Amino acid sequence: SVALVPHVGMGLETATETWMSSEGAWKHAQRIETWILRHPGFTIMAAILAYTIGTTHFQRALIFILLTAVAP
Amino acid sequence: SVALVPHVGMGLETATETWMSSEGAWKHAQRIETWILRHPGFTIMAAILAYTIGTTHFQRALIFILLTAVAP
Amino acid sequence: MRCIGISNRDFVEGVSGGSWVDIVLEHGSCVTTMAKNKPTLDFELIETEAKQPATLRKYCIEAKLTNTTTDSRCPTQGEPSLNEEQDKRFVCKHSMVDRGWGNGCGLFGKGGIVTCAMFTCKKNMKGKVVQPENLEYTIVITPHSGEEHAVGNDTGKHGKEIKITPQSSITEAELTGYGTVTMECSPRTGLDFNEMVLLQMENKAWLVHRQWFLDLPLPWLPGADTQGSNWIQKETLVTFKNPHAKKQDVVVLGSQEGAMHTALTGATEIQMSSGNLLFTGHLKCRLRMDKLQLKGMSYSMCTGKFKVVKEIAETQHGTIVIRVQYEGDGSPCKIPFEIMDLEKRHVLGRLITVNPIVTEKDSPVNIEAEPPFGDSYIIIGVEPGQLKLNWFKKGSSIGQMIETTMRGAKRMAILGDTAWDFGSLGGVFTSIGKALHQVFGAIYGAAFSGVSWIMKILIGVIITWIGMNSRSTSLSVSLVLVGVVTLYLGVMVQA
Amino acid sequence: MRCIGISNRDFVEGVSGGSWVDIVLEHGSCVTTMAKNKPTLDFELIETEAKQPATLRKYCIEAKLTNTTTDSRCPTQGEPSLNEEQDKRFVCKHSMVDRGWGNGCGLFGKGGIVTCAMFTCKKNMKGKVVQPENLEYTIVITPHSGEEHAVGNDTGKHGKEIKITPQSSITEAELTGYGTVTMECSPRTGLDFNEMVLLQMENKAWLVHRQWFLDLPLPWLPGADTQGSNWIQKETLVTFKNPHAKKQDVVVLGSQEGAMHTALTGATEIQMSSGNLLFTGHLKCRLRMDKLQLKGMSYSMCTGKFKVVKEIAETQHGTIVIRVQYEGDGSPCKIPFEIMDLEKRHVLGRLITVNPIVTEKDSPVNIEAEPPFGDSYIIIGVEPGQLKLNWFKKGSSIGQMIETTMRGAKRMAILGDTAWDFGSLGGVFTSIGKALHQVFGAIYGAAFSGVSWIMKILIGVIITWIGMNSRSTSLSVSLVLVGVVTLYLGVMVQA
Ligand SMILES: *[C@@H]1O[C@H](CO)[C@@H](O[C@@H]2O[C@H](CO)[C@@H](O)[C@H](O)[C@H]2NC(C)=O)[C@H](O)[C@H]1NC(C)=O
Ligand SMILES: *[C@@H]1O[C@H](CO)[C@@H](O[C@@H]2O[C@H](CO)[C@@H](O)[C@H](O)[C@H]2NC(C)=O)[C@H](O)[C@H]1NC(C)=O
Ligand SMILES: *[C@@H]1O[C@H](CO)[C@@H](O)[C@H](O)[C@H]1NC(C)=O
Ligand SMILES: *[C@@H]1O[C@H](CO)[C@@H](O)[C@H](O)[C@H]1NC(C)=O
Repeated sequence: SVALVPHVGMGLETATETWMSSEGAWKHAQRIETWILRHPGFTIMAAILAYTIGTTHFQRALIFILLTAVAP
Repeated sequence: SVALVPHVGMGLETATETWMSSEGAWKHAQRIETWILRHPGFTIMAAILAYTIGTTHFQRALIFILLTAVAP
Repeated sequence: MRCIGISNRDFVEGVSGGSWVDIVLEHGSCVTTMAKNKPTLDFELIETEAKQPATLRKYCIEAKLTNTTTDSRCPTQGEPSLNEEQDKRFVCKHSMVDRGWGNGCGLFGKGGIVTCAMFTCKKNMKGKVVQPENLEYTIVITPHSGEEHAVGNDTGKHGKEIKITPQSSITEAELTGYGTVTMECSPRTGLDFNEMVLLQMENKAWLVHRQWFLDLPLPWLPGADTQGSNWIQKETLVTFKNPHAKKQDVVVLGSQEGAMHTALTGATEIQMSSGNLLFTGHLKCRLRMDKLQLKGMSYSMCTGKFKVVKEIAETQHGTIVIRVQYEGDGSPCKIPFEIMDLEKRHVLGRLITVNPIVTEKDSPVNIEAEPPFGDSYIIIGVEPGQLKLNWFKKGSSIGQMIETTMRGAKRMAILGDTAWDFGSLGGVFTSIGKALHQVFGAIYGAAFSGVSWIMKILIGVIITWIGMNSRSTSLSVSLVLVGVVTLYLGVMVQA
Repeated sequence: MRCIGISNRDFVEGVSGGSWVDIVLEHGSCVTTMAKNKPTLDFELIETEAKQPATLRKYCIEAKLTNTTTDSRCPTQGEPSLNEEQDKRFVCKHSMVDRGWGNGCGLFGKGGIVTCAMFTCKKNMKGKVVQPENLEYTIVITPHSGEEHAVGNDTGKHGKEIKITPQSSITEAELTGYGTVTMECSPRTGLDFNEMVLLQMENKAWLVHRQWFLDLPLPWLPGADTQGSNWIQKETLVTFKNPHAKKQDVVVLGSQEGAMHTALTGATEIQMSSGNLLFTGHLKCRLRMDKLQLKGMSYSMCTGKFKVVKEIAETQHGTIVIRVQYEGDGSPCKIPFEIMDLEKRHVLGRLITVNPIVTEKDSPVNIEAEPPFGDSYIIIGVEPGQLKLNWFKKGSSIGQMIETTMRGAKRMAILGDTAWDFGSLGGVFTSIGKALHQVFGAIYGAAFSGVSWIMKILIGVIITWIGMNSRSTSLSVSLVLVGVVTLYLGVMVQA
């Protein structure tokens, strides 16, 4: 709600700082981290399904990083 | 904040309905949709990078659905 | 009683190994048990109180700023500073404005300037924990026989309410006329507190996972507030926006009520107002039989005149609960009851009340049977066979074995481990069954926890595939691994 | 003036094609322009007002429920209903409770029951749109010469403030003693409203993309509230929780203030309080020269006694702004000024103020030069050469061509299209340059909009790779496509 689908890259970027300097921008990733750190269990899982699904090294790397960020 | 990392699957599932019947559960996807619908531009992009990155059909399908949900 | 028509439900035909009944109950559940003797019982636990907890943390959600001042010092010579930063009761920020020559400063180029505000919180919420010692569950069990009290009288007095706290162990239940049922609750492995975090909130509350509760952003306090306001953070809220260059000031960033709510979207509701009695729990225990005899078994199986008062319902394949009303032949006595097969005697109807017994030549009792699948006859009363009521169900054998397969499966994939505690007695099966699902459960299926249900099933699929088009035997295990277990939890879960 | 020491900045040496200067200005920017004549100018626009807008929508964020009633009807025979549902001013929900036989109902099994509440909103926020007609920009341009007013006097009177509304087109700027600078603002292609949604909020506001504004959840109103409360929705907030089976009631789900804020995290701040003057804008226009003559060019290049009053700063490679203080030889006249090379005359210092001119035998004027890279001498004053001030910069040629490459590149990848409007006059280059980046920009790079910056660069990478290990020529184009453009926008963007 006023929690998600937060007017971000709609497209009115303007030379002068917006509403959340960069705190918001950085924060986001900052929290996946907190999370992933929390349940290595899933990091584990993910990377695995990775290792097998795909094959093209880069492939793996890719779906991996995703799955990670996919689950908030 | 009290916007994200919302006590979900911590693990106290209990025979009796929780705090958001299912409205929340369904809602989530309901909004990616609203979004993807909004900017087919990205659906476009995604699926493409897809078509090329990977190759193993299922592969494609996979990183695609992801990228989609990856970008809120 | 106390269960007739409650959706959630379940029976347990069997006493086994001398009184060893193994049951699990969770509020909207009421477990009912039958035996080759003993007036079967309807078990339902309700009020599960907690007492003497402690406030562990205290996030606030309606911050408000005041007194706000701001100093600047000029290009290089001085990361600006002032008194206010001293009273940690404030908030501050060292930033760079372009203090230029004309600005009325030094030798332009760029400089420092900090902003500071005294930070008062306006309505925090407060967490709370409860030592399992002081987790008083209330268990209300009861007979049948029926009466004016009837079904789900709830608000009355039948079976009494034997309250039990792990601050004790086994409790006797003095049941009028019958004897004393003995229960061995294991209130110490049910909900599993001090893993749980009781959390009030502007007047409403939520039981919530300890971790998450010690991470959700916001400005927090400690446990011993009592005039403190030295809120570790504030940085979570209040923000001083710095447009393009100059100025640079602070702002509240508004309340957080609803936000909070929406965030908290997985915890169960609860209470806090009225000595916080957190429902939703689910404890298990050994229901110990014996010394639990049925009432009649003495006075004749009396014959006479009797009408009925209501037809028959059936929520849950077989709940034939019939109202009758004896008369004439007086004095409180038994009742001739059979669930026979259309005319040609060959009776085959499960009895659940194990003989009623009239008692007031008025008292319109009510029996409770589980008639067979097709059509059935409830012949109630001898002599001129005074009454035979034809009925018919739909106990369609197979439709049964299935809805059970599931409903049961459910009770499994909700409680986990203890699911097996529903099967009174071990012997390799239920005993080792638990022993395995115990760890194989707490592991994989339960070691990839915290992911939203959606993602959950997503992994189900990606895995069923990484399985399905496998390569020699191992797949079957891979599939199953996928199928049910996950794929299913998902298509289910999300309480 | 008005710019000396403002970080954001930029010059434009060139009048071209007879007065054709092409400039773009955005609040914290002030564009300064020089010519082979004409007292170069410092352009800075500020207050950009809007007037007579309209309230298009009105989401509320502090909902509150009252009067709440609830009816039930019983198994099958009647999807329950009552009067209250009539007054859409309420909220309702048809749900299934297990109304059983004892419940004091019908023939148990399951049944219907609805909940309803009169829904009063408590503090909405209200959007708002502004027809571009009524978008009064204020442009404040000014000379130099200096004085007590000095640099960035801001709060005074110099160059005046020529206000311009597209409710007109070109505006004359009567500049004291100099003449009349003529500007052709294109306030109709700058910010691009009626694409934008002005949005107040409990007293603070945000300019925000129309779409998003017509999607954010919440209970909304229309435009013509005036005692209405027939809030389309309410379903966004208020929720009636139904625990396990029975009961089933409604709740507020709390305010939304801060939530709102946090959600709105991409829009720029603004105003609403004080005739909503939305800064942050950035309009372009043709600055039209001619009829803009320098002051002196008449009175002698006077000689005499003169001290100085301040050393010299330099924010932005070359901003040598020096304070002097003539005396003795009286009567308001010129000033001998050179930026010569250490002793051995071969002068080579860019002048920015184009000759000062004393005026009060007191008036400590101040010049503004751009000394070369190494060490430079500012010889100011003839006769006994009364004064030569040795200085030295760091105008390190290459360090220059680079910081420009970027800073410029930036002004490009912020404004887009109109970036080219910074280069006065076309001729294939800047003219067609725009013509191309115009569409190639509005397309790809601008047709995959709305994705958070993070994801943005992520695609940069995945693409640089799908590129990099390409296959014959096409890659180079693929790489570039990646590099800069995206990869860069990302490493930049997020205003
Ligand atoms: C619940 O139990 C109460 C307790 O008996 C029942 O209430 C009685 O109702 C009769 C009928 O009028 C009264 O004459 C009694 O005085 C009531 N008892 C008292 C003193 O409360 C009630 O009918 C039962 N209802 C159910 C099935 O929940
Ligand atoms: C801004 O402009 C004002 C306008 O002149 C300057 O203020 C003057 O300061 C002198 C110094 O004491 C006074 O004697 C004048 O009376 C002031 N003018 C009035 C009437 O306001 C001010 O110094 C300038 N400051 C800057 C650089 O912003
Ligand atoms: C806070 O600032 C206000 C300024 O209006 C002042 O009146 C008040 O006394 C201050 N509080 C204290 C005691 O610091
Ligand atoms: C709302 O319900 C309350 C019940 O306390 C009642 O007093 C009030 O008049 C009701 N409002 C109206 C006019 O519907």
